[PDB]
Amino acid sequence: MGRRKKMVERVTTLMNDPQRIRNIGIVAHIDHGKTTLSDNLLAGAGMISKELAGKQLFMDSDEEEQARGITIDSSNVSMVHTFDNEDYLINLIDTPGHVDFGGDVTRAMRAVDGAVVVVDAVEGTMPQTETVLRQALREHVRPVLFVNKVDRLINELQVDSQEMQIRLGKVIDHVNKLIKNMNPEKFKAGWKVDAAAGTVAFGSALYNWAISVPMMKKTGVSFKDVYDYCKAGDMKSLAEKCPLHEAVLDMVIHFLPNPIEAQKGRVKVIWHGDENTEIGKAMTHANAEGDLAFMVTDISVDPHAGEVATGRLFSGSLTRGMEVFTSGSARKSRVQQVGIFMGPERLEVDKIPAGNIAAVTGLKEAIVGSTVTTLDGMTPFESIRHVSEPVVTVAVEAKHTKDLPKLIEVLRQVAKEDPTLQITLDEETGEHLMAGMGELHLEVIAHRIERDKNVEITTSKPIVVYRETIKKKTEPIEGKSPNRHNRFYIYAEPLDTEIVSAIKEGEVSMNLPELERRQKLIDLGMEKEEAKGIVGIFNSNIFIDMTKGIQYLNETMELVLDGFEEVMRAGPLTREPVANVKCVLVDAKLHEDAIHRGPAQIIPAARQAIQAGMLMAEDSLLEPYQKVFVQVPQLLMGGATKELQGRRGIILNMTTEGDLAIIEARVPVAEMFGFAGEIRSATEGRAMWSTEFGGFDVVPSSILNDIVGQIRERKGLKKELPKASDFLSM
Amino acid sequence: MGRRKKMVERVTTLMNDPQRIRNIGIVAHIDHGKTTLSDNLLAGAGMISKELAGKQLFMDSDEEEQARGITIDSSNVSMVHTFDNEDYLINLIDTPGHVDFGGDVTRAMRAVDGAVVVVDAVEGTMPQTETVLRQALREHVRPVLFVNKVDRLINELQVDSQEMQIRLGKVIDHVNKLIKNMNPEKFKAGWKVDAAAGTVAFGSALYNWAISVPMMKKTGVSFKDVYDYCKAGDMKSLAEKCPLHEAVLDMVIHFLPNPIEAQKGRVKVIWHGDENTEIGKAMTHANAEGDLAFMVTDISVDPHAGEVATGRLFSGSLTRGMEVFTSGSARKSRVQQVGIFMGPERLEVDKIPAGNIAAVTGLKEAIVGSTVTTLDGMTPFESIRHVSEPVVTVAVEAKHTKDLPKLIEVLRQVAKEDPTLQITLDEETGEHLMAGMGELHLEVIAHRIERDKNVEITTSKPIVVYRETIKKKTEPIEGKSPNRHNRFYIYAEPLDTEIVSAIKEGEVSMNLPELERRQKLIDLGMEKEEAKGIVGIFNSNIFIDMTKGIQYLNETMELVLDGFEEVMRAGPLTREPVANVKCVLVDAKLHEDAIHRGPAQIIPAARQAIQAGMLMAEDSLLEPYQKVFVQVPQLLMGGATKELQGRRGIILNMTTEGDLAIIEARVPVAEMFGFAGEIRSATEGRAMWSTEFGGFDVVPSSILNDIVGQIRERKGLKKELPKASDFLSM
Amino acid sequence: MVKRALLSVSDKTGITEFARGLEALGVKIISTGGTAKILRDAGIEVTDVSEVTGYPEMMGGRVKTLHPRIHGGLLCLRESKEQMEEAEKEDISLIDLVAVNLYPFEITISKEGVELEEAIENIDIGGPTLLRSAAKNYRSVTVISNPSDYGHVLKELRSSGIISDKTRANLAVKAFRHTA
Amino acid sequence: MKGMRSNIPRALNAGAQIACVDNTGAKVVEIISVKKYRGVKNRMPCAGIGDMCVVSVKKGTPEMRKQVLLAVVVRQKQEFRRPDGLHVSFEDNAMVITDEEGIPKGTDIKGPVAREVAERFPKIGTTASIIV
Amino acid sequence: MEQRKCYFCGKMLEPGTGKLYVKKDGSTYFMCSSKCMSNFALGRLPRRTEWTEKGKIQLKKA
RNA sequence: UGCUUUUAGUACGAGAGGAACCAAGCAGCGGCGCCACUGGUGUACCGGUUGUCUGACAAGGCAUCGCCGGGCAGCUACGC
Repeated sequence: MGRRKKMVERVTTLMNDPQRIRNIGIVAHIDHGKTTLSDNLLAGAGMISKELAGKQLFMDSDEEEQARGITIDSSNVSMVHTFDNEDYLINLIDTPGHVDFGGDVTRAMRAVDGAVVVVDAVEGTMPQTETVLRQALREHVRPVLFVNKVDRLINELQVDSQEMQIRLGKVIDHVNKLIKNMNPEKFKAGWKVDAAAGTVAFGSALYNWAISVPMMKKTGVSFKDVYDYCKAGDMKSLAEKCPLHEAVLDMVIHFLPNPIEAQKGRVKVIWHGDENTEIGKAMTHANAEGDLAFMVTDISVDPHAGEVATGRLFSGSLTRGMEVFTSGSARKSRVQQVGIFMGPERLEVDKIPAGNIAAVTGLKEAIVGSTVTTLDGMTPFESIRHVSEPVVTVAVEAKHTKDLPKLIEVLRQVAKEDPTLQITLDEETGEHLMAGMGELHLEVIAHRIERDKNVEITTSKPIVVYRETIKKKTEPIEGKSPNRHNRFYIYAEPLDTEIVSAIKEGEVSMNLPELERRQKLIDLGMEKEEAKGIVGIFNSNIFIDMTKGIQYLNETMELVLDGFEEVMRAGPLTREPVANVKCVLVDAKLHEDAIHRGPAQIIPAARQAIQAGMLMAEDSLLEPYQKVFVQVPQLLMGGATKELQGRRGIILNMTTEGDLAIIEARVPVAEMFGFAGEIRSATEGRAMWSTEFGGFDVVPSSILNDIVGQIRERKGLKKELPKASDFLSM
Repeated sequence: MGRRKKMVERVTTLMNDPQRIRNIGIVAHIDHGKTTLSDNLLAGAGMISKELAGKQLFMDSDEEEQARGITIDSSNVSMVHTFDNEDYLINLIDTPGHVDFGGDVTRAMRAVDGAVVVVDAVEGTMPQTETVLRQALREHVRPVLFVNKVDRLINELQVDSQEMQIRLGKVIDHVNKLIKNMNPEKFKAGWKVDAAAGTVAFGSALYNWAISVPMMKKTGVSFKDVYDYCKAGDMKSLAEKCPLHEAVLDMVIHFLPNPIEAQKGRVKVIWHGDENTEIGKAMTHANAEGDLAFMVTDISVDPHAGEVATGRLFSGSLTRGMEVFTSGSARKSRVQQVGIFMGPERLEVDKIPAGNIAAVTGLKEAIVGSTVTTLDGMTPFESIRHVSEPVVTVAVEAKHTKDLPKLIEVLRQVAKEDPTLQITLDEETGEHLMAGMGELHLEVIAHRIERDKNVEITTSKPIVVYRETIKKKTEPIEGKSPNRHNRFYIYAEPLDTEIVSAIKEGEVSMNLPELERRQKLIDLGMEKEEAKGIVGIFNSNIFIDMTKGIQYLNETMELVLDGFEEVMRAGPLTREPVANVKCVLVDAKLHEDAIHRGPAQIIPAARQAIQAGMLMAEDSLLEPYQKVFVQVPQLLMGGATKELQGRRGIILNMTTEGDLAIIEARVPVAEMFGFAGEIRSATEGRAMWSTEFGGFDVVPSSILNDIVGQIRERKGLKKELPKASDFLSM
Repeated sequence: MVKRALLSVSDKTGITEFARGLEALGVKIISTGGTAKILRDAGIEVTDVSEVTGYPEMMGGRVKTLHPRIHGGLLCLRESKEQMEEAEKEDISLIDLVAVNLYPFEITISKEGVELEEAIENIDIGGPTLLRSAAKNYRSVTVISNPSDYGHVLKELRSSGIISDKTRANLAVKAFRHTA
Repeated sequence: MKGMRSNIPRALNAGAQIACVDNTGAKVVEIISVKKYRGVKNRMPCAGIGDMCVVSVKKGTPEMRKQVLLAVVVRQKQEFRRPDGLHVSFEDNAMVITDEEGIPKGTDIKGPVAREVAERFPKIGTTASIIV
Repeated sequence: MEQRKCYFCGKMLEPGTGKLYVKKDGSTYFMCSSKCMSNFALGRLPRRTEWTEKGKIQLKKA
């Protein structure tokens, strides 16, 4: 009955003991001491045989954070502190709240009961801190204050005890003052901290010492005594006398909520589906017997055990084995192994009930944005999606001629390094057209290149990737094979935006049972006839064979759909991929034999026809937008708003949360250039901006010819408009 | 410092502690939970954390052994028992207690210095028991009797205390008779046993109680009392104060000779080399020295571990990074895993001077029974080869056409079980040519088939296959082309026996320096020119290119070679594989162009010629022999030998030692059928034969006609064959 | 330019020199079977097809080889991404010169009846494919079918540096013709 | 850089074609220049064990060839003295491809490396099978 | 102070002198002098060279 | 006159990034000297051997020191 094994059983007891769970977390500004605190906490309560941790950064169970000194992303660990003769399972949400994160922040915060704001004892409350704190609070995540790095003040800056507490007081003040401006209603529900109320600790993670007003009294150790030990090299004594884990875990349990309680207000704030719905009541008031709620927030792909998705068991008991679903991607995958997280590793256990992050393997429907469920079509906390493709490309060159090889390999790694780009690695010209998702993303990656690999290279003017689009319903255009033995009367017309969206969603596929697919389309809008006569879907294009009784078309098909996909990949105008285009085949005159129906004859006719049609139907361009979110001060809104408005900023919300004017708008990607700069420049450096693919939109006809010409030139094309006339040759 | 966590520490240095080291074995009968008491010696007796010790019979490196009442193969471990306040390293290397186990048993005994006895109550010195005592006597492995579970005699059969142990007093006397009669000299040399003197124990392995006069006294529970306690029914509580392990261990330390003593003993008899080199000295007179004098007892492995070839460090030292040769070639591999079989596995380490075990890994090409040592192994222990194949198989059938499917898995799979069963599994009619060379091999698999899967099949009679060859140097035969354009004058002749043996060993490799190979050939005897012209070798036949001048020939080599190869697969006389035949291209005459040089013209010519050559060269046939090691009881020789000689068996050694006449005679497989059958009458039912592929020799010329005749019809071939001229049809 | 060369030539006539040349111009020689042998017995280092495809060896001298999914790399442009990438995949190579001739078929007549079985047996299946594949590359890969054009090739390379389009054309056509 | 315990004569000067002894695909590399080496008039750039040189891959794979890379010499035939007075010499010269920081591009190093390079760049030591 | 033996003549390397020679296969040989190094590089064997200890051992084998 | 370690991932900075005084070692070039060590040379010397002459053996002449191998002192640097 090893100490570890007894703890293991304890672990299971606590698992089925929701009242004794504390899914806490750590929230702080860069280089404040996150990783430090974390790991030294683990070792502080000695959950594992001490040595085990430290050297092998545990909390940093991944590989990036493992060389920083401050937490970066998600995962979790566990502590079991004894408080007034009682143990409590303390899950330790890793913190993906580093400024270099958007949705991830949210995701984790929607799995964190409460957190611990860690404020450098010197540098005080910082921008980062502000951002994280306000965010978390918005998503209802009560924190406590652990001012770390006191050691610095005490020794380095040789401050005196009295001053020590004056400074810390001023910090406490700042802390709450912000909390106030964040949410007065929550500041009225007394979440605000104060060390006298035990919700604030004082210590140094790097030295594992830490005190707090309560413990202080309990043990007799006062701020002045602390100062004495510190000045007299007695930080060892400090640590021993008043452990770091001690103070922290006290705040973490005595004043931080458990699954149940947390879940209540959490569901009320984050979730939007009617709380009377079963799933609702289940995850609100602690219930795992109801519809499975397991929003995967991490995919610990165990190299020797497969994809291990780590999500918080908001609802859904984990009895061994369960065929289920998920949010959005609610398909039909199962649930095999469901290990809990002991230390930083995966301890395999059976049934896990409520508020207990579990790692589940054998889960195809399981990634970020997907809340694994056993009730199909599960309601959403915050709506999510899944599509995201390169829209802003740059032509990464290699100035330094003695770098090409290196470059080649560096971007050959960039693929998995950050799965959001699609470099067109070439040798013809040497210009690696890296296609990123955002001008900022691009800039960031490019910078990372000559920094972590340091290839003396740069990137040239970013360009927007558009789509080719038709305007109206066309008139049957004859597509003739060279030998004239085949004629393909075909027309096209805009693809119904509804259908567009759902196809990009992926549900509608060509690998779908007739009935199944057809229905969807039918209601979405596709006229029954067409829905029944579809034969292919490409991005946002379809080739609806609407003809009947044409000999040899059944077989012929392939070659025509080939031409179709070709033309769709590059439209006759701006040579850009076609999007939102649905073709209707109306007649198919064919020669009897296949001799005069070989691909070399079929493919041309189809191609020719489709292109000519597109052009006759006022071919436009689709410009992607990019939903902007500007977390800025209240005050700051004059220049900000005018800026976006001048940049076609369709404001869809402005959330003027007390002292913060968090404007949420939508601005065209092409026009997002420069915005980065101007926003902060004008707003005196006070503008935390963030964006995300706002969906392709029918480019304002205003200067369509202009944009077109630009593209034409850049991609070296002809100056005579590609008149449909020629395409529909004799 | 969790049990084995401490052991690890002590062990790492214990390596160079011969004084306390105890590498020993266990020999007796089966069905006496002998391998189970040895499971409990260390794994049972929790030599690691109890959870990770003997819980799931993991002790033995060869995990599969589990427990059947005796060793399965030669698995290894270690146990640091305390005796008179001292932690002796009793490396448990329990030796296989069977008889079939042979050339490998030799080294499976060399791995230890004392095989130990275990005989359950009134089981007695079974035939097998005495057989392993005989094998023990060879490798100078002193034994100690361990009469297991006397419970039978006790509780079940109730034989009064005194009687009870008097029966064993006699059994002990029989073990003395064994160590007298068999080898009289052996006795006094420590091999003597006795309960009184302490060199003999007893006790139920399954109940874990156990005692022996030393134990008996020390514990205060004399054997009489123990009987009373057993009888009563408290054998478990007895076990408690008389730990099954303890006894054994106690004796290994005290009574059972510490390795050092008979460190020499084994070597001389077991080792076939110079027992007086640095290595020899060390291995004998307990020392380290001997440049990494490891012995590949059994090439092993382990998942993500190493080729854990076993070999107790009978001399030398271990370290990570030693270019170690082998007893087959000079592989030279990094020896990362120089660890010690410990806990329930093989604790991988490095610093291990001579004393304990020494299983080295890092290899993948040696043989079970090698002696891998950095030192240039002149004559390592089992300096042997392995080049062999079964040549008298059968035609596994199917009594029921419904088992065929099953049979299919059964047989295709069996390869896994045993790769020595080259299951020439035909596919059409399905006369499955299940491997074999003798009656042994036949039944060997017989049961396997009808036991590890169980099928309703059967067998036919011995497939009397051999190897075709010739015996006379011929005169250049011309092999013309189909299109009568080309020609090749090839001669054929016997392949010299030295050369034969050479390539039978394999050393003469195609992937080998010409110059080098050339010398070797000349060495053997083939003159310079001829020896240099050698192009290729198939099976055990060589094609020599001793031509000069023919243009565009090496561009044809391919074809000609293949031609040769083809013939080598199918004899020109009996349509049987050809071996030990040297073929030499003298002249040739190819057509100028390439059109008239295609395979269809070349290949025939070559085939034709080579074949005819063989015919004219007094083509005979070879026949495998099988060395019959027959351990007939010493006395018995007249009949024993008579049998073999009568079956045309060229008598070899009589091996008369103590009471054991091992008369080998390399009995021709021809008449090597129903050996046991004959034995049971010839030697009044008393003889233990065992066979091994003696090698390919010449079938008695006298009976050639007969042999051929048979073969011809057995396959289904015309009685007469294309006599010379006809096959050489011009 | 030629960087790697697949020399699976049934007829070996004069391959030794072509090989020597290429090696001297760096061109790695990825060959197997008869050729491979001769080359390694003539002081020319040659890598084996094993270190390209995932296909070992069997009846070296005719087929034993082929290249699916992957032939599409050399195909009609061993540099055209969509084309290119296919042949080089996992340890595979971007050979830009393949020379595969085919021993002329012949049935003949044996002493005991037409040798149909073996005679027909030797219908090169790998070879022809490699040819057609490479051949299609009117660009990139320079196919060398006919053995009596190693000179021309070598000379051009040794001088110019790149087998001109004209040449590439002639060669490719000739290959297709050979398979015909 | 960190000082070595031994005194190393800079034995290989610019233009030397050294065998490359890792699994990167470079068989022979010619020294172009020596990093952190300032010369004098008429003196060729010189490199001994432990020095990092800019090299051009002359033999090897076609992807490696003609590339300007960084290499570290691990074996040199010119004798160098250890601090305790013993002179060490290898049978040949040998280099391994690395980056600026000293990390080897290869994964295993065939042949013995010098203890001097093994200590100056610890990753070369771990990559090498034996350090002499 | 490492005590080293000349591979050719079998003499102890005096501290502060002598050479260590390493082959490609990692084989290491101590040489007491340029004479021993030259004789080793000539392919001569110590057992055949009379002034060395291995030559003396080979001769006294008779 | 550089590199590396330290100061210090600190000041500074929202981050990214990222110093300075002091201290240590090493290196490049230069200067001066030295020869225990290592390398070169070493037409002192020792040996092997080819052709030829002194009749043979032995001992010698000549052929670049005939050539080949080794090399003490001395000088020297590629060494200190």
